[PDB]
Amino acid sequence: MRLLYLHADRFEYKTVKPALKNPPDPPGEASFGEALVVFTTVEDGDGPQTVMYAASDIASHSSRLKVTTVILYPYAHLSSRLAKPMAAHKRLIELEGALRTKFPGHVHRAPFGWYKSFSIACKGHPLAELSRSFTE
Amino acid sequence: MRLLYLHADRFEYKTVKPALKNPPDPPGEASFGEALVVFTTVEDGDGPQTVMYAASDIASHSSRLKVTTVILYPYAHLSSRLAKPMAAHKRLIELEGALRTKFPGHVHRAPFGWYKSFSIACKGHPLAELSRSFTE
Ligand SMILES: C[C@@H](O)[C@H](N)C(=O)N[C@H]1[C@@H](O)[C@H](n2cnc3c(N)ncnc32)O[C@@H]1CO
Ligand SMILES: C[C@@H](O)[C@H](N)C(=O)N[C@H]1[C@@H](O)[C@H](n2cnc3c(N)ncnc32)O[C@@H]1CO
Repeated sequence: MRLLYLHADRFEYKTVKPALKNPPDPPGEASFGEALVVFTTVEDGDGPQTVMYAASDIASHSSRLKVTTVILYPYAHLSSRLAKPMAAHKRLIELEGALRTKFPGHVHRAPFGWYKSFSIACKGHPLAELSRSFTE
Repeated sequence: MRLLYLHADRFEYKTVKPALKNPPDPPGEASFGEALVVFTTVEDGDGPQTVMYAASDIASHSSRLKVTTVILYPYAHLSSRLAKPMAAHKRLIELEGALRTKFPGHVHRAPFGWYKSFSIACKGHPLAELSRSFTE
């Protein structure tokens, strides 16, 4: 699993065309104020262990940033070893679920399988953009 | 070399704290309308061949998008095999130079070695976000 952590003043997205034949989540749009935006790429081999490490890391990073909103934003582009779409969707659902058992704020998982427009205002402090790898 | 291509309606950045002991480019800020924003991570081993492939690809992608502005935005987070900062800065300078010999529009290379805030409005069409790897 490969993640990009973006500490944002605001974030918004909107689904547009389907990027998969039958996207497993419905279309939609949402916008947020200050949030940790987590671009999430599921890699071949990612399992329950990986999900658990990622969830713990997101929770502790969110806590140090003092954010109360986390966006789990599915992203195809952070790896050249992608999990298949069925497995990836499963892992992202598991990730959202696991995060709620460790983090008390708003957790929003963006729809999987869509092209999306997005806008972000990313903060410029030293911890505002980080990347993480998790494996098992 | 690893690149992320973001077709944006607008982009802006501002340097904040230094991310390196002595950043080799001066601090600054800039903002743009519609542009191809290229997040650029230089990898260990990237040489003139890599620069040339990347430059050609950016030029042809920019042409299909019909954009007339390209932002070369140094980014540490797209690889786990980073080039050292001296080599990386050199390669990004070479990349900007090479791009101008292939692309007729505005080429803006953001300062290397700084933490930056940024804001982007990324388009949602199927070709709006792509990743590329170049090697030699
Ligand atoms: C394109 C851009 O605007 C959008 N943001 C996009 O990247 N969409 C991806 C993910 O939503 C999802 N997807 C498929 N496989 C994976 C995977 N292994 N990991 C994460 N997501 C995946 O399926 C889409 C196309 O494969
Ligand atoms: C942090 C964030 O806001 C900002 N955008 C940042 O990521 N800054 C990076 C790049 O500007 C540059 N840098 C160093 N090595 C490399 C490399 N191999 N490739 C590209 N850039 C590099 O040096 C900074 C810290 O290493």
